[PDB]
Amino acid sequence: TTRVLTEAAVAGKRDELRGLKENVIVGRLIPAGTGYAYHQDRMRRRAA
Amino acid sequence: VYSYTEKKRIRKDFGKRPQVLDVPYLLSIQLDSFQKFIEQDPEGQYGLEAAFRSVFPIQSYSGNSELQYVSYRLGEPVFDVQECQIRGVTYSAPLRVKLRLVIYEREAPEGTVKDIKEQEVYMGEIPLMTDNGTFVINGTERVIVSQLHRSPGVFFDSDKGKTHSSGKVLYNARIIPYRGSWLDFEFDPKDNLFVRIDRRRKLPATIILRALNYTTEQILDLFFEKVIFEIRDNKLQMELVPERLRGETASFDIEANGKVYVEKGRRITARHIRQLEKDDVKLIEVPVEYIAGKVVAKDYIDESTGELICAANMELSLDLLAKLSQSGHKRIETLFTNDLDHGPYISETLRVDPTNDRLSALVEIYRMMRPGEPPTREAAESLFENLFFSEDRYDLSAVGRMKFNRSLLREEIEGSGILSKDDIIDVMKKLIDIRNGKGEVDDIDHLGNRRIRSVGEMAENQFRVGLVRVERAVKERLSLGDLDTLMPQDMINAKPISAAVKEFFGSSQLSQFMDQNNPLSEITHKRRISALGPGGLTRERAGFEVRDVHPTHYGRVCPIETPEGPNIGLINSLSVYAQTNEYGFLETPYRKVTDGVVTDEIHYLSAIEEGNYVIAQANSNLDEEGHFVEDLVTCRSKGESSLFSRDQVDYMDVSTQQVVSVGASLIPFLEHDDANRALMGANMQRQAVPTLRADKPLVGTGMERAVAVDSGVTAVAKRGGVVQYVDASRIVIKVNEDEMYPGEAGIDIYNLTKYTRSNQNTCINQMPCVSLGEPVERGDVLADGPSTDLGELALGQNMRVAFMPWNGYNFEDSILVSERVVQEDRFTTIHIQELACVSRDTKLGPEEITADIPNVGEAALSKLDESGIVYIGAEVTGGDILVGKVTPKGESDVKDSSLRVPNGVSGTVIDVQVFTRDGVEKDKRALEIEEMQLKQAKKDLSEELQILEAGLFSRIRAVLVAGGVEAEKLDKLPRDRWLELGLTDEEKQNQLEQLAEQYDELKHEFEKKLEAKRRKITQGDDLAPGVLKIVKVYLAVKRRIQPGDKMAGRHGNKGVISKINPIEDMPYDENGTPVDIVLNPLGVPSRMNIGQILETHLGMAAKGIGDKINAMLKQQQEVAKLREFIQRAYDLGADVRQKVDLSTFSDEEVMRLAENLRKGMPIATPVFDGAKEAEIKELLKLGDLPTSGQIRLYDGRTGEQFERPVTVGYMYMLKLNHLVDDKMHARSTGSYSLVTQQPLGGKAQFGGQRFGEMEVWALEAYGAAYTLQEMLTVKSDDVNGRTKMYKNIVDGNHQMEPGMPESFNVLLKEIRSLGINIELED
Amino acid sequence: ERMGHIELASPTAHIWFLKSLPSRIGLLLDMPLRDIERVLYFESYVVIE
Amino acid sequence: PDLRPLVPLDGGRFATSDLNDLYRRVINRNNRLKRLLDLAAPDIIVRNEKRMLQEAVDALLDNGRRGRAITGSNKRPLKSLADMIKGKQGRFRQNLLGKRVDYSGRSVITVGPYLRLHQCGLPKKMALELFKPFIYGKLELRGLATTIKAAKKMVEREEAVVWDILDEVIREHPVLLNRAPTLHRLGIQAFEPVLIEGKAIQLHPLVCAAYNADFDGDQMAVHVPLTLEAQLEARALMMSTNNILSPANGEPIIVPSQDVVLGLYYMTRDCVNAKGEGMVLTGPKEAERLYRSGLASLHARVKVRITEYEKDANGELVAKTSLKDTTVGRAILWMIVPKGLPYSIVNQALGKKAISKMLNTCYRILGLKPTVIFADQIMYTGFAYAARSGASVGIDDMVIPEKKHEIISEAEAEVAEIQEQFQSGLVTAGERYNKVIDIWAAANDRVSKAMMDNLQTETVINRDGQEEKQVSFNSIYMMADSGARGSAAQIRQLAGMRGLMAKPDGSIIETPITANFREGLNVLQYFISTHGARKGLADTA
DNA sequence: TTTTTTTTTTTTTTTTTTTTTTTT
DNA sequence: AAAAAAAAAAAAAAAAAAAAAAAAAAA
Repeated sequence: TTRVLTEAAVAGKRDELRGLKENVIVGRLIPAGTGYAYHQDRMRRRAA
Repeated sequence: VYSYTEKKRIRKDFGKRPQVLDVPYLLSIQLDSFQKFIEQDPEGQYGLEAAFRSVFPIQSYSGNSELQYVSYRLGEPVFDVQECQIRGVTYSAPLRVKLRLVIYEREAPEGTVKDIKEQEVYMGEIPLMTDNGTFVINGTERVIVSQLHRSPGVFFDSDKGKTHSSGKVLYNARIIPYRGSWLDFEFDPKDNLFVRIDRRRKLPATIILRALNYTTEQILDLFFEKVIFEIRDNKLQMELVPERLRGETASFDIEANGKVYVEKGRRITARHIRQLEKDDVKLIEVPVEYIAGKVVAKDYIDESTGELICAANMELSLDLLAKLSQSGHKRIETLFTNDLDHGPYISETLRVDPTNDRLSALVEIYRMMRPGEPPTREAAESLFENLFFSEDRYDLSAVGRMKFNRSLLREEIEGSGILSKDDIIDVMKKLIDIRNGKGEVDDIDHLGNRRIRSVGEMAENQFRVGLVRVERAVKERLSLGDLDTLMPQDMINAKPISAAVKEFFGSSQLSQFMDQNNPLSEITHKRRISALGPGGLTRERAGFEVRDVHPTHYGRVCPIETPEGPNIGLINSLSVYAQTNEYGFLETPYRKVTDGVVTDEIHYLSAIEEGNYVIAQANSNLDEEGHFVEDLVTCRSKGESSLFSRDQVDYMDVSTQQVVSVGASLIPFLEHDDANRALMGANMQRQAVPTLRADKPLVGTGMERAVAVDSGVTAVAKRGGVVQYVDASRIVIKVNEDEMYPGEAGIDIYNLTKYTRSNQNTCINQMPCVSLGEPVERGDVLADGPSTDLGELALGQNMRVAFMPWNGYNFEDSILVSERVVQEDRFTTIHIQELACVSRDTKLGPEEITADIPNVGEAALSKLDESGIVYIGAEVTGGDILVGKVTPKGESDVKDSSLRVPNGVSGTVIDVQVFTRDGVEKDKRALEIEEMQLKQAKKDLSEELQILEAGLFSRIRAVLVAGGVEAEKLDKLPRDRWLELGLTDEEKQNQLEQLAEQYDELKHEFEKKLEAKRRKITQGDDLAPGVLKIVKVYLAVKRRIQPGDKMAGRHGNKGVISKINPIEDMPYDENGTPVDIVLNPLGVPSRMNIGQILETHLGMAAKGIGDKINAMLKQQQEVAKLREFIQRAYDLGADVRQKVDLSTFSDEEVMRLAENLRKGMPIATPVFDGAKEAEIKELLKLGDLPTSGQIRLYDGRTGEQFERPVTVGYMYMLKLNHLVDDKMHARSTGSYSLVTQQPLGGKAQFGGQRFGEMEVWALEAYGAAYTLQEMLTVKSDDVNGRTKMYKNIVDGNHQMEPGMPESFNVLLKEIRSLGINIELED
Repeated sequence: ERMGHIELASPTAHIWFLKSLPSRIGLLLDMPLRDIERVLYFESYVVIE
Repeated sequence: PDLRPLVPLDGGRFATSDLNDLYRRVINRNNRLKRLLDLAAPDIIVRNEKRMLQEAVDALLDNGRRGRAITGSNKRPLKSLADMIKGKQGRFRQNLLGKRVDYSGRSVITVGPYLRLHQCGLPKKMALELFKPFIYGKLELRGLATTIKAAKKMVEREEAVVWDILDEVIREHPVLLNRAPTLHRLGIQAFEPVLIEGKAIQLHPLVCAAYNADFDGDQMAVHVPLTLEAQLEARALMMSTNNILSPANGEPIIVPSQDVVLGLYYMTRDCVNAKGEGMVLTGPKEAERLYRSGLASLHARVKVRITEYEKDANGELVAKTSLKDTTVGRAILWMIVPKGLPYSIVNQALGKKAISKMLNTCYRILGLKPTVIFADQIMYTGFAYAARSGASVGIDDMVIPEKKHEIISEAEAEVAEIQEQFQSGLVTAGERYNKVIDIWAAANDRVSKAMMDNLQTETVINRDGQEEKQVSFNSIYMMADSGARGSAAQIRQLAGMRGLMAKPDGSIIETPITANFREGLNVLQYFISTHGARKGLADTA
C-alpha cells in the first residue's frame, strides 16, 4: 500500500470509481449486478 | 494377588505379550526436571547451585571488595496450593541466599582480608511445582510444556542442490552454541569458502583464520599437503608419492630408474600406481610445464638482495621459475590441488580475500558486526575476543561440547565451554572433507540432534538472566560505594530476579493454561513436546522437513498424536516409555539380547546409539527361555526394516505399546485403524467434558488405571489402613500400626474438592469410592475424580450404537440419539462459570456494594441479601442483579454499576468469594464467608486433636491401673485431674508428669494452629493498586444433550447430534431393548477407521456376558455357579496372561465382583497386542449373542423387520465440549465500535458475523448489488442510515438511504494525516 | 472530523517519499539514496547553488 | 482525537492507541528543538535534536522502516498510520472490503432431511433475535405496543403473541446461509427459514455438496436481507433452487451424494431369486402395494405395465404403454420420475453416475422446477429405502481372499531368490531394488484382483437349477460399487493387502506392509504407515 | 585507460477463513 | 507527590521482485 499510495500521490493520479472494488469500498452500488443499469443511467445523465 | 481396589472390578485382559516394564510414572519429565531445578547439589552442575556458581563470586572494579556466595535455602511457602488457588496468589517459595562480603587491603593483590560479613538475604520468589507437575501463578494452574530445539553443536547441512540453476550443492557447516552468537561456514557457486557470523553479511572464510594470528603460509600448511620439487641442475626433478597420481593423465613419460612405468597420453591406472608402489620410486623427473600453474606454498626471499622473489599463494609461471632458478633455490613446495580429492578451496578463498594482516581482518570484522562508527585498534580486538572466546558471552553448554566432539570424531567428551582455535580449524577441515567427497551431511531431524528442555532448564536460564542483571547492579553499586561496612542487603535488589522469573512463569509461548477438562488431557498436556517458543523455530518459519515423522521417532515420540491444523508435527507428544537422557536427548527402553537369550535387563538407548545396534520387534515369539522360536525375525537397524537372523539380533522392544503416546494408547483396536483417523481419535479424546456420572470404558486398552492414578485428580491413599470415616467432603484413614512412625499417632485426612471450576469451565468433583470400614492398601484409589470410575479413566459413556442409515437423519456424519440417552441423564455436564465485580476507589469517591440501588424495583433486589450480594443457591437467570454496586456520579447523585448475570447463562450461584484490601471494611456476606471458613477450620483442628488426646488419656489410665490402682476411683472424676496423681518411687514415677507436659504441648500446638489459621483467614488480602475489594460469584449451569452438541467416539469418528428421537421411534431388536444411537455406516469404509466396528462387536460381547451375570444374579441362585461362569469368562481366549483364578477370591469378594460387573464386564485390549478377531467370536458365543456380531433390528415406527441384519454393540462415546449454546448467537442492534463504526466482537460482546473479503466476492459473482450495497453500507458502517432503516422497518417501509460508509471517511482522514492530500471531486 | 496542525521548528523529510525503494527524492535529484540519507543524518554538507 | 480514542476502561484505567505516544514524542521533541534554538545552543546539540525530531516524525509517519521500530513500555513495535493503512489488519482489508454485519448470526448445523430444497431451518431463539425490528414494526402496526419500549419489553419477556408475529414475518423473507470458507459463489445461498425448536441451523442435505459442508461441527452464518430489493435478489438470484448448475462447469451441483445414492442403489437392483419373482403387475401402484405387504421382496424380477411419455411433438407430450421387464424396486422408483423422462433411465443398477445423469437428463428435458421437485423426491425416497434396507457393515463383510497367503508366499520366494542373486553379484543394488518393487506390485495387484473376484460376484444362489452367480450384496461392495462414500482404492486396504508406503524423502520402501486392516497391523507396519498420513495432513494444511 | 551489460548481492514484500527508577 | 523513555540484542524459512554495487569485455 505504501508503494501504490506514494506513486499515486507523486503522479497526482485520479481514480474515477469504475471497477468492482472502488465502488465496493466507497459503498456505492456495484457496476456488475443489479446496479448495472443504475450505473449506465449515471453515465447517461452525465454529459447530457 | 491383586490390589483391593482392583479386586473390586478386575478388567479382563486379552494381551498375549507379557509385560516386562510397567508403564513408568507418566509425569517423570516435569517432576524430575523441576526437582533438578531446586536441589542442594554438593557439586553444583544443575540447579540454582549452577547459576550461583556461574555468576558468583562478584568482584568490584578493582575496589578491593568482593562478594562471594555461600549457600541457598528455600523458606516454607507462606500459602499452600488450595488457598493459593482460592485467593489468587502464586504458590511460590522465597529463595534466600547466604552471601559473604569481604574487604581487602592495600598492597595485597591476593593478601588476607581485613573485614568480612555474612548475611542471609531474601532475593526473589520462585513458583514451586504442585504435586501433579503444575505451577500456580494467579489462582490458576499453568504448565510449562517441554521444548524441543535444535541441539547445540556442529551441523553439516547441505542445500540439496536448490537455490541455483546449475543444481549444485553448497555444503555449509554451522556451530550453534547454547548461548551466544552462531558461526556458519558456507560455500558458493564458485567453490569459495565463505563465513557469516551471526547470520550477518557474508565474508571469505580465511579472514577469521587471519584474525586468529595465522599467516597465509600457516593456512596453506594447515589445509594442504606439500609437494616437493627439486632442481638436480636441470630437468626440474620432483619427489613422487604414488597415491597422489590417482585421477590424473600422464601428459609425459612417467619413468624412473631407467624404466618407463607410464607413457604420455595414457591415463594413470590403479595397476600403474600399484606397480609404482612395488617399484619403490620416490623421486622422478617431470617437465617444467608441470609447474606452469602450480601455487607456491611459502614466501621466498633472494639471498643476495634480501628481496621477496615470490610470496605464498601465488601461481608459478615460467618467468618466475627462471628468475628463482639463478636465485639459488633448489627446493620448491607447492600445494597438491586435485579436482576430486584435494580441491584448492582455500587458495581461491585467499585470492578473493582482500585482507593482509591480523589487524586488517579485525577491522573488517568490526565494520561487519558494528558498521558505521570507526574501528579502533582495541575495539575490534576486544569485540572478537568477546564474541567466540569469552565465557561471559558465549557458552557451548556441554551438550554442545559433547555433540561438537562426537561429530568431529574426538576422544574426549568434556572440555571448555568456549570454542578454541583447534575447534574452528577442525570444523573447516571436516566441511572441506564433506565437500571433497568423504563424510556425509547430518540431517536436522534425527532425534539425536534435538534436545528436550524442561521446566528446569528454562527456569534455570531465566534465573541466570536475572542473576546477571543483579550482578550488574551490584557491580555498579560496589565500586561506587566504599566498604561503608554496608551489610550485603542494600547492594542486592530483589526486583530484577523476581520480575524475570515471574515474567517467564506467567507470560511466555510455553507457560500456558492447563487444558484441565479431563484426567487424560492433563496427563497428555504435561507430557507434551513443543517445537515452538523462544529459541526454537516459529510456525511460519518451518518447512516440511521438521513436520515429518523421521524414522527415529519410533519409541521416543508419538507418530499418530499431533494437533492437526496449522501447527502439525511441531507439537509432537511424547511416547509412553520415553525418558530424558542426562543430556536431554530422548532415550527409550530396549531389552538386552545375549548370545541367544533375551535377558530381562533393560537398556535405555538414545536416538544416536539406536542406529548402530540391531533392534527386533515387540511381537516376536519366544519359547519360555528368551530364545526366538523363529530363526528369522524382523528388525530395524539403521532406520530401515529387514528380516535378520536369530543370533544377529541385539535388542528387542520392551512392550508393544511404546510406539504411541499416552493419548493414543487408550484407543482400543488401534492396530486396525487408519493413521489419519487414529490421529483424529487421539486428538478428539482429550476434549471429552466430564459427564455427570462417568461410567466405564466397556472396551478399554488395559492402560487406563495408570492415567487416572498418575494424574493428580484421582487421589490415592498415601498409607494403607482401614477407613474410619467416609463423608462426601472428606475421608479419614487410620494407618496400620506397621506403617506408622513411632512418634506420631498418624491418621490421614483427605479433604476432597467439591464442584470447583476448572480452567475450561468444566466442573471437577471428587467423590468417595470406599465405604465405611473398608480396608485400603498403599497407593489405592479412594476418591474417584472427574471422569473416573473406581480408578479407571471414564471419558464418556458406553451406549448401544447401531450402524444403519436411518431416514437420512444421519446423512453425512450426524448421530441420531435416542431420548433414553437424555432421560437417563448420562451425558449431562456441569459447567461452572465465574463472574467478577471489582469495587475501586475513584477520584470522585470510593465505590460501595450497598444493597440499595437507585431506580430499580423490589423483585430485582429480592434475591440480594442485606449486603446486596446474591444468596448462595439462588437460581439466577439472564439479566439478574448479582452484586449491587454503585459509584459517584457528576452533575440521585450516584450511578448504578451493579454486576448482572450476562444474558443467556442461567445457573445456580454455588459459591461467593469476597476479597478485601488490607485495611478496608467488610460487608455482611464477607463476614458470613469469613465465619464459615473460621468455623470449618476450628472444627477440623478440634477433630484432629480429639483422637490424639484420647490416646494419651487412655495411656494415662493404663499407667494409673498399676502403681496406685484405681479400678473405680478413677473413672468417676473428670479426665482433667487424671494428670495430677502421685506415684511410687520407680522408673514410672517420671511418667505421669511427662505425659502431662506432652498434653500441655499438644494443647499449645492446637491453639497456635488455630490462631495462625484465624489470622490467615481474617487478614485483608492484597490486591492491585487502586482496587478496594473484589466480589466473585460462581454460577453452575447444567447442560443436557441437544441437536448441535458434538459427539465423537475414540477412533476419530465425530458428528453433530441431529435429533433426539422418542423412545419408540428408535430401532429395537426382538428383545425390546432399543438401540440408544444410530450412526451412519457409510463413513466407515471410506474413512477406513475399521477399528470402531471391532470395538462395537467386542462391546456387544462384553455386555452379553454382563447381562448373563445380571440374569444369574437377579434370582438368588448361588455363589458356586457365579464362580463357575465368571471363571469360564476370564479363562477365555488363548495364551492370555493374568491367570485370575477365583479360588483365592473370597466368596463375598466374588459377590462384590458380580455386583460391579453386572453392568457389563470390562475388556482390556492392549494397543498393538490386541484381541484377535477369533477370540471375539468365542466371547460372543460365551453368552448367546450371534457370532457374526449382527442382530436383526425391527424398525421403530413402521413395525416391520429390517432386511439384511444390522450391527449393534456397546461403543464408548465421549461428549466433546463444542456445545451448541456456546456457539449459537445472533445480533440485530448490538452496540457498535468507536474508531470505525461497526459491530463488535462475537458472542460475549453480542457482535454480528464477518462479511469478509471472501464473502463479498460470493455476492459479486451473483448479480447481487443491492444486497452487497446494504451489507457494507447500512448494515454495518453508515452512521445515520442504519437508524433510518430501523425506523422504516418499524414503520413497515422496506427501503434505505445508503449514504457513505463511515469507515471510508475514517480512511480519508487517516490518509490526510500523512502528507498526502485526498478528496472527493464531483 | 476536526484536525490540527503541528508547526515544526525545522523542515522534516517524508519517509514515504524518501525510503520507498524507487525513492522519489532519490531519483528526482539523480542523487544516490545513500548520499541523501547521509545528508539527513547531518553527516556531511552539500553545496546549494 | 476520536480516531485515536482515550476511553477510560471500567475502573479508572485508560486504554489508548499508539498514535498518541508518537504524537506526544513529536511535540516534546519539537518543543525541545524550539527551546534549543531560542537558547542558541551549540551546533552539536541543535543538530542532535533536529535528527531526533526527524526520527520521531519518521516513526509517526511510518514506524519500523528507517532504523529499528521504537517500542513503548510493552516492548513491541508500536503501530503508526502506515500500519493502520496497510496489512491484513488495515482499514482496506478489515473495515472497507468487508466488515462485521448486523442482523446476522451463526451456529452449528444438522441434517434435517424433511426440508424441501429451498428452505433451511432456523432456531426459534436465533430467529427471534435476528428479525427483532421486523417484530417491533409488525407489533406497532397491529397496535399491541403503545410505544417502542413496551414492544421491546414484551419481546424480551418473550410473550406468546410474538410467535404468531414472527411466523407471519418469516413466511416470505429469505435468509442467506454462508459457510466460513466461501471459495466460490455457491458458498452463499438464500433459503426460506423454517422455525425450529433447539439451537441448530438445520440445512437441506443436498446443498452440502455445493457448500462442501459436512456435519462434523462445521459452523454456518445466517444473514438477513433487509431492503425490498435485497429480498427480491435473494428470491430471484441466490435461492438454492435457482443454483442447480455450477458456475465452473455445465454439470449439476445437486448430485445425490452418499446416503440417498446407497438407498437408490439397493432399491434399484435385482436378486436372481427373491420372494415373488416372475409375476405380472398392473403398474407401479401395484408394485408398491405388493412391496409394503411383504408379499414380494423389494427387488425381484417381474413384468410391469408402464406408460412413458415423450415430447417428440411440437411441445406436446404423447404417452406409450408397454409391458416392461424390471424389478419391483424400479417399479416403485418410477412413480417419482416426472412425466417426460423415459423408463430406461431407471432400469439399471443406478449408482452415483447413473443417478446424477438421470438428474441432468431431467433438467435438460423438462426445465428447472420439475428437476427441483425430482431432486427432492429422489432424496426422500433414497433416505427412506436406505433405512428400509438396514444396510450395515460388520466384521464379516471384509472377506479376505482365500489365496492371499499363497500370493505372499510366492512374493517372499521371489524376493529371496533375487536377494540370493544379489549375493552372487549378478544384479546390482538398483536393479534388484527395481525387481523387488516390481514383484511386490505384481503380487499386490494379484491379491487385489482375487479380493474383488471373491467380493463382487461371490454370492451364488439357485433358481430351479443347480446354482448361478450374481453381483454380490456384501455391504462393503454395495457401498463401493454404488460410488456412495467408497471406491476400489479405499477398499483393498480392508481385505487385501494395503500395498506399499513411502518414506519422508518420497522413496518407496523395499518391503511393503502385507497386513490389511481386517487383520490388524503390527508395530513396524503401522509406524511405516504414518509417513503417508502426516505428509497428507501437512500438505492439506 | 572510460563505458555498457550482465551478473551478483542486499533488501523489501507475502505467507487462508472463522472462533521502573528517575525529572518537574 | 505528577510525569517519563535507554539499553546489549540476536536471530531465524521460503520464495520472488526490484534496486544498487561489482565484474566482465571491450575499443
